[PDB]
Amino acid sequence: NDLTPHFEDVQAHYDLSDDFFRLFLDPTQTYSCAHFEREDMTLEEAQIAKIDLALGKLGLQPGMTLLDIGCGWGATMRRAIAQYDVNVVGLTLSKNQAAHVQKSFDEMDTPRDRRVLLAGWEQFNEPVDRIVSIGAFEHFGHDRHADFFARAHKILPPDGVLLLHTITGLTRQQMVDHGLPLTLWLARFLKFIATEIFPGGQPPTIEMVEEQSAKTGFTLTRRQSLQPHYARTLDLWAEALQEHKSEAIAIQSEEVYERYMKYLTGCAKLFRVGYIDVNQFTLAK
Ligand SMILES: Nc1ncnc2c1ncn2[C@@H]1O[C@H](CSCC[C@H](N)C(=O)O)[C@@H](O)[C@H]1O
Ligand SMILES: CCCCCCCCCCCCCCCC[N+](C)(C)C
Repeated sequence: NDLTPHFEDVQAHYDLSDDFFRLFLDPTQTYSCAHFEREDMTLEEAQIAKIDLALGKLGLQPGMTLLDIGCGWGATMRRAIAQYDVNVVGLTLSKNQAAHVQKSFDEMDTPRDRRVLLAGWEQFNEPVDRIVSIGAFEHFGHDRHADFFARAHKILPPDGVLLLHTITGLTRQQMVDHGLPLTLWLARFLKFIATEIFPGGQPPTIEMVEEQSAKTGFTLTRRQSLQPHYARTLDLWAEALQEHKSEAIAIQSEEVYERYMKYLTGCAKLFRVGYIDVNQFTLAK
């Protein structure tokens, strides 16, 4: 009981319009920090790289069941099937993403089991072999971190692994350590994000993830930062949207166009300056 998913807040963003998101996301519609392993790698190649990077840390074996909490448009799961031959289960609070993932699953010609549920992790209690979550944690809310890890720990096998990929904000002290000032623009931009882009969005700090996951019984076998990659990922998304300005205005409006350009370019500065980080936490039971 209780802890019912924050559908409205999350949907206010991801259910805007698939057509709109298609204007700037790479073809796989991955919506999270990419990983440019080769300097001249395209956004799609870098997104696939980030996918494989996360998946390869799980120790996936044929026949296992992989749970993707906050699966987005399903590229990660579809890639997990082809590259690791595992069955997949995806959770998302986005109606458009659920419909899209389902459709894409139907069009796949694989024997592996695959389904997507319009539900939060808080509503999922099925046993699974491994868990991947990329860019979803930031939406969970600090007040639910503890319960999140408890559930992940509960549904994973005794030697299960959780790959938690999430944006992390520097503590106030870390910012001071890095000589990053608390400017009016920063506070203003953050309020903007929370008000017009990601309501309910509360990125954790690094220590929050470590401490909370440790309390549950997870061991952090590795934390890997992709900070420099997000600024670039963000620039590419911003540029694509800008290249589709007229299409964006047609599908939505100039207001929405400008809102997203403001959000995309603004965040690119956050990572570029270093106010925000993005990390992959390999958590083992
Ligand atoms: N409590 C919750 N339970 C399950 N999914 C959640 C959630 N809060 C947010 N999400 C999901 O997390 C995703 C954030 S967007 C990231 C999508 C995908 N993992 C990718 O990397 O491209 C959305 O699919 C959103 O619906
Ligand atoms: C690309 C998004 C960058 C957000 C940077 C930090 C801004 C302030 C905190 C907002 C928290 C919400 C994060 C939602 C992340 C959603 N996506 C995974 C799809 C990018």
